Amino acid sequence: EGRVKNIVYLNFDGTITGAHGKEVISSPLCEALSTKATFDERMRYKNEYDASDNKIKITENAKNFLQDVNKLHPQVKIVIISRNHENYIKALLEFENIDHRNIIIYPRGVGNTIGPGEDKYKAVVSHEEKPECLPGFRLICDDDEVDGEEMCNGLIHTGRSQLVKFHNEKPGQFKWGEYFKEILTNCDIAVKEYLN
Ligand SMILES: [Mg+2]
Repeated sequence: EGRVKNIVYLNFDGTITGAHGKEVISSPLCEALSTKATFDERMRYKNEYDASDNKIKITENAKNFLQDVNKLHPQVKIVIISRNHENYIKALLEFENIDHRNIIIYPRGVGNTIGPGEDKYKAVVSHEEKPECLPGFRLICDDDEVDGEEMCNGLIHTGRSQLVKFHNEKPGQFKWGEYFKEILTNCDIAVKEYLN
């Protein structure tokens, strides 16, 4: 039930933030936030986040991109695929006042249970196989070229790669403004609703 024709698949660490996941996944702040399952528990960490090295934060341009693309919902959907913890991802979005109500997060699992973001290829294949997903525009951003190809390979495996834009850049080097132009240039109904 529903139609999703245009999907933006985003890695989190090093893509939306300025730090590759290897240098954050085991950090005290990421471990502390991992178990914080409510807004109230997460928000207590905002001060420590704000005092953190700027590399770990959501970058200014990624924040603006997420906020802009959120306004294109439901014509465009955002899917975050990450080996990091769901509650760390939600916390950072909340710290930056980014609404995540409609963003789908495929994160690491809890404990010994494996989560969907631990296998990016399978995460994309599973998402494309949902009955509401239809062919159309695909944007994929990852700072790990291998990971990025894993998500690309998932689109290929499902026959959903006819109109893909794939961006692999070093953290802090993503051209989110250009990617927003790419969405609007390739999603007719998106740009029709955007013009009010
Ligand atoms: Mg990454």
